[PDB]
Amino acid sequence: KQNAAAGNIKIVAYPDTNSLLVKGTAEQVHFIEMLVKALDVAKRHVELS
Amino acid sequence: LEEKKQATVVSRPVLLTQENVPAIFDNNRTFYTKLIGERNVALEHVTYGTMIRVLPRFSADGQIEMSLDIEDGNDKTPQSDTTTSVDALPEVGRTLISTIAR
Amino acid sequence: TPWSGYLDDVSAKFDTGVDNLQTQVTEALDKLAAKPSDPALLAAYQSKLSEYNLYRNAQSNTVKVFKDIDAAIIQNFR
Amino acid sequence: TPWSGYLDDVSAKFDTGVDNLQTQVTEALDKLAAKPSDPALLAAYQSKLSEYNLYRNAQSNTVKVFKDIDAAIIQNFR
Amino acid sequence: TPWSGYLDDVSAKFDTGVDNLQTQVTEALDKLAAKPSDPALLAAYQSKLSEYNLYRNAQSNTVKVFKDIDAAIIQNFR
Amino acid sequence: ATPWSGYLDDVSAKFDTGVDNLQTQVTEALDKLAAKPSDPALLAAYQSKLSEYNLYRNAQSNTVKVFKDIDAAIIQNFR
Amino acid sequence: ATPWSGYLDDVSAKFDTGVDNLQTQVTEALDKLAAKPSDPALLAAYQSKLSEYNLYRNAQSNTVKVFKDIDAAIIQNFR
Amino acid sequence: TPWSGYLDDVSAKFDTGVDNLQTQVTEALDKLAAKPSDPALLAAYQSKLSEYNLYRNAQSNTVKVFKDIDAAIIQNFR
Repeated sequence: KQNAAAGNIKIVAYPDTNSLLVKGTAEQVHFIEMLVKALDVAKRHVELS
Repeated sequence: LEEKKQATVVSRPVLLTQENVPAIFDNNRTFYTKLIGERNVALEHVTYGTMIRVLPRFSADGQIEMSLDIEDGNDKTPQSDTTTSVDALPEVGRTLISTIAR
Repeated sequence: TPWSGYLDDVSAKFDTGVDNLQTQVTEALDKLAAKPSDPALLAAYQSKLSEYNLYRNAQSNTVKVFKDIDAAIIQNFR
Repeated sequence: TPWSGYLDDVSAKFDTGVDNLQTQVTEALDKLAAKPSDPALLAAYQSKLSEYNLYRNAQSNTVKVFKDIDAAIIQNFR
Repeated sequence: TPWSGYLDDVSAKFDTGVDNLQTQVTEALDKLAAKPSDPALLAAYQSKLSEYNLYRNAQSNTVKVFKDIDAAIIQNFR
Repeated sequence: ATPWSGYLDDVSAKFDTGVDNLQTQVTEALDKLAAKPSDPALLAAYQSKLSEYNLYRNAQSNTVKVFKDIDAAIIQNFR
Repeated sequence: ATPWSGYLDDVSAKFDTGVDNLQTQVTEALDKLAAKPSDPALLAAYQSKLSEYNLYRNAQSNTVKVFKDIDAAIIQNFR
Repeated sequence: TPWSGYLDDVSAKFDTGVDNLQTQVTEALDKLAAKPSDPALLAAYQSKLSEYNLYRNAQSNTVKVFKDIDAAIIQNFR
């Protein structure tokens, strides 16, 4: 329900396919998804001489 | 006395792996300087060897990312005391690299 | 950084104090094995081997003593 | 979420505090088992086995002390 | 720390009673690890390590005794 | 099927799987030596093998004892 | 001020202040002998200094150990 | 001296039981230190130091035994 607690979410890493499993309510899943895509970005390359 | 020397070595290993699966390739090999006779010097030799350790990742842009450990070189050999072999097998260094690239 | 305890530090002090002994003691042997009858080679190798011996001994006994000082304190928590 | 009390939180602080020791110990053991006579493997195993021993001891001594503090309070509800 | 109990005080009496031994053993080790075969350095280090052992040990036994002296008193409040 | 084995047995067995053949080599080296107990090529070999065997056994037993004491010291706190 | 020094330090230093300068004398005798190893009077001189130095270091360290063992046995009875 | 208990009495009976060993051992220590190679001085020291060791060990166990008897009786006042 819309008033479910933040502490109920569970996250399990699954490297076999480089993916994540998330358990919660629909709105919680949605927020988690937004945070994930706010976090991962393609790192720049640097060369040092 | 005047002397000139030039040398060139190229080596290329190939390894097959699967996405997200770690893999390693390891090789060692020896070569013998054919300086020859019965009134000969002892047959000198040099040994070369390589490690690769890798983990590949597919990125949706059609890019491959790899975590890489590379070790390469040839074995330190004070025992190859000979002067007569100025035709030594070429002294490469010894090198370690670890990094990530995309 | 890599995880290392206090015993690891006490141990690594010696390894970083003897800059290169671990290699020299090997190369000396490699040379000696080529011509065991050379007295200069024998003389060098003797000193190197002896230094490596003492290095390993001191390194081990010190680690033991710090293990005991720790265990004695841990015992008194209760 | 698997329910966790307080005691298993205190206990877990040690587990995450020694990040990798648990595996470093077995790695060092498999090398040592591959060649018992190498002194460089021996002297590396000693430090890890000792660190492990001390870690486990401190862990359980602390858990016991807390359980005693809680039982002494619950005894006063009556 | 800002707050300091009675057991804290009794512990700290040793730490201030040995002026800088905690440093003398560290730098004696730094010197010895650099030249493990010097008898003058080994003979110094043996003494400083032993003194450090007896200090750390008696500090802990004394704190244990004072804890039990008065854990036995607060048992009679009820 | 196979007999039950504990953690201490897994530890003890690691060493034995590590030294693949030492247990046999130490026997055959002895029978070669004892057949002609005055050949320096046989003697130098046997010295090595016997030393290796000694260090192997002696390291195995000490490791098992240390793991025993760690466990007995944890179990002592259940009460 | 002067660096702090325990009881064991003092029992040790009673030797370093008892043998007045042996630690210098040995290095002098070695620097002279290395100059000309074949002098009988130099070999005869060095043998004595080396032996005295050996004995001095033995008696020193054994005495420090004995006191450290007499102390630990009292400290254990505080509990 | 101003105030002493029963345990203090038990202890003092050794400190006066041995008349002068407390000095003899320090005396012999520096006689030897002056000339650490004299066999007569070595033999003289070895026995005085052994007697000092046994004196301190015998003294301490007795005081502990009496402490445990008295604590056992006091436990039953309640």
